[PDB]
Amino acid sequence: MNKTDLINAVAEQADLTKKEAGSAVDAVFESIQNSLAKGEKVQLIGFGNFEVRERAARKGRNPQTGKEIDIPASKVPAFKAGKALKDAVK
Amino acid sequence: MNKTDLINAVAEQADLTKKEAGSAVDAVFESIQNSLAKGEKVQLIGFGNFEVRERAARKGRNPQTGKEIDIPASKVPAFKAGKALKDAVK
DNA sequence: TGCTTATCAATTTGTTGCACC
DNA sequence: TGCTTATCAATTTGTTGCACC
Repeated sequence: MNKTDLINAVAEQADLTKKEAGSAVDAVFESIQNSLAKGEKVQLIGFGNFEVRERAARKGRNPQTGKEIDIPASKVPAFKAGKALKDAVK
Repeated sequence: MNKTDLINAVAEQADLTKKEAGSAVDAVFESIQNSLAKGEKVQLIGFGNFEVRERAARKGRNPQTGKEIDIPASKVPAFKAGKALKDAVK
C-alpha cells in the first residue's frame, strides 16, 4: 500500500470523494508530524502512540572504506503499536 | 495530542465536517491495521512505513525468580520513519 | 499507560550510495 | 517511496510486577 492506495481505501470506507479523502489523509500525517516536531506526543487510542525519543550515540560502518563511523546522539520519532494492532498482525 | 485533537486538526485542515473527519481518521487506522493483518506494508511518502516484522526468538529474565525466559518468535507491527519526519523531529 | 530486573541474552539497528530515498 | 556493508559496534529490546485509570 502506498498513500494513493490509502487515499482510495479511506474514500471508500468513510464515504468521501477522492479529493476529500486525500485532504483527510494528508492532514492526519502532516498533523502527526507537526506534533512530533514540537516534541509533543501523539496518542491515538485504538491505534498506537508516537513520541520523540533521544537515541544515544552509536557506530556505523562505511561500506566503501570499511571504516567505522560515529553516529551522534539524536532525537528520533518512535511508534508504539496498540493492542489492536499487535493482535491483528500476530 | 490525542485522537480527538487529531480529528479536530483534520476537520480544520482538510475543510471537513467533524463527522467526516471522524470517519476518515477511523478509516485511516482501520485500513492500516487491515493491510498489516495481511502482512502488507503501508508506505507513506515523507512520513514513513508501517510494516510487519518477523521478530526472532529471544531471551528475557523473570524479575522475581531470576530465571531466563524463552521469548518466542512472533510477528509484530513496526514503523520505519521516513526522511521528512526524521528531519522535522531532529 | 508507564515505569520497572539483570552477577540478563542476543537480536536488532544504523551506518552509504544511488543527483531522489 | 527501497535496495544496500560488516573479518561492524553497541545501543536497544524484551522479559514481569506494580500503581495508577
